[PDB]
Amino acid sequence: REVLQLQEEVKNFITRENLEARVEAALDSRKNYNWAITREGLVVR
Amino acid sequence: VESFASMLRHSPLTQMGPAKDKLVIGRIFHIVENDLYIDFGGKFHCVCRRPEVDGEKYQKGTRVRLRLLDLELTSRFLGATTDTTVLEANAVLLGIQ
Amino acid sequence: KFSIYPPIPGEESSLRWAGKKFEEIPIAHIKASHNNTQIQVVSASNEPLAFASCGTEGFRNAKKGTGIAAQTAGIAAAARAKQKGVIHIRVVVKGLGPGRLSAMHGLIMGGLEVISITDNTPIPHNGCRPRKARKL
Amino acid sequence: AKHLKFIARTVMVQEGNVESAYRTLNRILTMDGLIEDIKHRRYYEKPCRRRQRESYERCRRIYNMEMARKINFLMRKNRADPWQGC
Amino acid sequence: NEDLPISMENPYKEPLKKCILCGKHVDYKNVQLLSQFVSPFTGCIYGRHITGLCGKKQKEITKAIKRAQIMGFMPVTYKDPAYLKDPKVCNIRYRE
Amino acid sequence: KNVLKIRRRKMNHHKYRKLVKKT
Amino acid sequence: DPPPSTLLKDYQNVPGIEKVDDVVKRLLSLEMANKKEMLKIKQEQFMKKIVANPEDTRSLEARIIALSVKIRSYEEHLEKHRKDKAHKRYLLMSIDQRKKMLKNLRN
Amino acid sequence: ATPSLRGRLARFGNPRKPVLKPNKPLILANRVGERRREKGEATCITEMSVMMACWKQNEFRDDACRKEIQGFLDCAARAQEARKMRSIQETLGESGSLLPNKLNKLLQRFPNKPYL
Amino acid sequence: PRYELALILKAMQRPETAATLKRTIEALMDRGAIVRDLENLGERALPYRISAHSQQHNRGGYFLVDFYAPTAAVESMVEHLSRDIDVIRGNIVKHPLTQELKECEGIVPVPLAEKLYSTKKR
RNA sequence: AAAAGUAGU
RNA sequence: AAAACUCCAGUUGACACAAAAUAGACUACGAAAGUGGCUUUAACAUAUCUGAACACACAAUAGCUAAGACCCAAACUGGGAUUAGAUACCCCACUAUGCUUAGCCCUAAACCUCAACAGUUCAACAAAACUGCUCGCCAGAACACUACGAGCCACAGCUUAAAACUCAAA
Ligand SMILES: [Mg+2]
Ligand SMILES: [Mg+2]
Ligand SMILES: [Mg+2]
Ligand SMILES: [Mg+2]
Ligand SMILES: [Mg+2]
Ligand SMILES: [Mg+2]
Ligand SMILES: [Mg+2]
Ligand SMILES: [Mg+2]
Ligand SMILES: [Mg+2]
Ligand SMILES: [Mg+2]
Ligand SMILES: [Zn+2]
Repeated sequence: REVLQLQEEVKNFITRENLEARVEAALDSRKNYNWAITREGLVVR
Repeated sequence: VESFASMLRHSPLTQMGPAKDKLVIGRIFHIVENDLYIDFGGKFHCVCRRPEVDGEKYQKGTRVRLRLLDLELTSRFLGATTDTTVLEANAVLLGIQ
Repeated sequence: KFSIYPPIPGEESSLRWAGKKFEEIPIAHIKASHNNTQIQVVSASNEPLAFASCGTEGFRNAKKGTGIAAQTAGIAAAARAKQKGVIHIRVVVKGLGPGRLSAMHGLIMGGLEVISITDNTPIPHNGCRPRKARKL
Repeated sequence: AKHLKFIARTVMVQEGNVESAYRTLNRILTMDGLIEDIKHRRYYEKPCRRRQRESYERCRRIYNMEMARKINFLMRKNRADPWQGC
Repeated sequence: NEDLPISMENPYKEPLKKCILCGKHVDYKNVQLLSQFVSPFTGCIYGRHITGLCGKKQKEITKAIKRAQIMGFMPVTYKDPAYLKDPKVCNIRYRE
Repeated sequence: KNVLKIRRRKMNHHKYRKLVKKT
Repeated sequence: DPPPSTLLKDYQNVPGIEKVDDVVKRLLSLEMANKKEMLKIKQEQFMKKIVANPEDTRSLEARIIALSVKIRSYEEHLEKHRKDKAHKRYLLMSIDQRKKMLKNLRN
Repeated sequence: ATPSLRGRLARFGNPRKPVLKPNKPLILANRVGERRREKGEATCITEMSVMMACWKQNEFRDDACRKEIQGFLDCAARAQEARKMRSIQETLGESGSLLPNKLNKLLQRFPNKPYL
Repeated sequence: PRYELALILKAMQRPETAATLKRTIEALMDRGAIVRDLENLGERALPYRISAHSQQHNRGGYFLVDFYAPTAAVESMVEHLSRDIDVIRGNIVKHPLTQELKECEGIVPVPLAEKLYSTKKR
């Protein structure tokens, strides 16, 4: 199950071909790993 | 003659269980000027304050509502080989009857 | 109302002091030793306005290390800066010692209003190593 | 040195009440222990004598937090004589 | 016969206190979580008695706070003044 | 305790190093 | 000194990975692993060719093979790192821990 | 919270270097320590300043700032007054905490006994 | 194994910071690396005035290159990041999502130690 | 801050 | 207080082979010595136990030799107070040295003064008492961490280690 859940992720590995798009794809896009927590164990963004 | 182990099973102290924040009614059995001595049953007494709401309603025998926090009031300290009971209970008063 | 954390140089705020922002009110630098107190009053674009130390105002030995020796280092630290108009002061205090509060009483008894107080006491995160310890 | 300049160790004086704005500024350094740590780095405290000091500080903290448990556990039993005659 | 108490495995004990970050995952990029455990005046890490973390998760906080200072993700000498109104989970006395 | 069995052996070794220096 | 193009010990009983992508058989490979995963197949390569009861790893004859693999892990460590006196203990204790499991094998 | 003390002191069973090296045995005594106080305060320093701040400007003549130098006496009157009463209000009753001597008489009522 | 490349660049104008966002990735598959993903964390303000090769910086764009690579490629990338003129500080951390968590069941209240001293008269 | 000595059971 | 420093001090920038606040109220790792800035790589012997004054491997700080680095600290030394004197405490400056490389020297209150492995619940002080088994070591004090032999890259060294004379105690 690692391998069949690895096969579909190989389709999104950055190749030498499919490269110049996904330099521009995420330089347009964004991700933030930023979140706090409260005095209860509940995460607010 | 009823067996001890049976009458312990049918005994309202046993039926209560973990006594945290549990509604208990108790008799007052000694009044001092500010401090109320409520005998709810149990092993010990407990001491409360005389509130400013209905402060004359607390006489000897006045059935009073108690949250009954934690019949212990024992704690082991840093040198001790037993632990220091105070022979009290820290039950907090609520009301009357 | 009245948050304590200073209005950030991340814009923007709602506090003007004599019609000026936070970041252009002049800064006064108590450098407190254990036997001295030099005070320099600096523009927020870093121009010096007044200098009064503790040893400047008379004293020259271990009477420099007292509180009132820094209070007259602060009373003189206003009127040398009050030739330019320094009515609002940010305070940066560096180092411990006696004349830390007692010099900070000189700036206000010289009539300069203090809006902020900062302890830029230089603590290394284990940088150099200091002298060998006393044996008193 | 290379941070932003007036954020850290900054306390703002409310309407001219400097004598508390130095108290609360003393407190925040003293709760975090910078004032306790400034007055030790005046003289190089020997690496032997850190372990002799910071195992007096910890071991004083055990006893101190145990009295100020036991006192709080017995400050309820100081009201009056309930009996006074026997 | 049937009457005497049995030996069972101790009920009425609620399962043990899950700290604040019990199943979560600290990052070095997650500055707004990490900046919550440093002081808004000195930038110093609050201890286990303040933060109320278990000793496992307190050490992942400190191994990621000190990971993030040298990488240019969070500052050393203060809290991020942008990230100042987060839920104050660290219990501290000053100005009551 | 007493360091008196250390001080007696302390001085022996100081006298030995002062003797071995001199000659 | 195995080929770095091979698979790990753990990924041999997947019967589809001899026909996968070149990334996947490089992602599942000895070149993309922590170098202890060379040392996993060494105990498995050698437990074939030497003992008639492989995948055992609890006997007298099995324990010598695992140690004489990890002795070489220190010898190749100590090719570099000559002042690293921690592994020079581990080498020179594992030499002589083999020498008693060898002696316990003659007897 | 009281910090943990299982593996800390070097004992017979603990297979380890000690963490703590206490000189007195770590047993609560049935007596709390008395009250420390009153270092070299030396008040009315800052109001002596302005008083001596008239005096070098002027010839020395006192009624140039008569109004002010009574104020330097006024806190000096008050600083004498406060230290008189403060030494009594720590004796009639200190609220908040107890006194140690109204604490010691309670700690003997529940003495920490380590001798079984 | 699998690494994140916490990489801060210098604030340089999307035609000309995607120029150099390639040349890190080319220096991954020239060291044999298989680049998984790229992300942008944004062009935030630097936590302190980083001065690196050789001039002073206050703005900085934050990226992340998640990749696999062999053992030898990691100490050879930090060379390539060092002589770079357009990066600020790139440090190759292992991906924290290789190590799976322990089930932290919760804290337990530890007692005071017992039998710490003898039961002597004293 | 500065104090050194007091003959033998 | 002197002496020194005015080629000085205070801001604000540029700045490190030095040292690693808080976290550290944690109880971790390693045989010990030791080890708490960050990243990564390599990496933490042995499913019985014991086992070296008969070997192999290591061993804080100090110290040696060769070559660097040099912010700060600092034996030695110099200056200045102090004192009856002050070869010391206090002040200031500076060197060996601390650090890096490469080899030695092989010692500590190297002590948690409590050997390893397995197992149970009273001299006095201290850190409660005691079994089984093994190895090491001890048997009055001082002479003696000494003398002589021997070993050692050590040469004013280390390891091992007595006797005579004395005492009726230590
Ligand atoms: Mg002692
Ligand atoms: Mg053995
Ligand atoms: Mg050595
Ligand atoms: Mg030098
Ligand atoms: Mg120097
Ligand atoms: Mg170093
Ligand atoms: Mg030791
Ligand atoms: Mg010994
Ligand atoms: Mg042994
Ligand atoms: Mg030896
Ligand atoms: Zn937890």
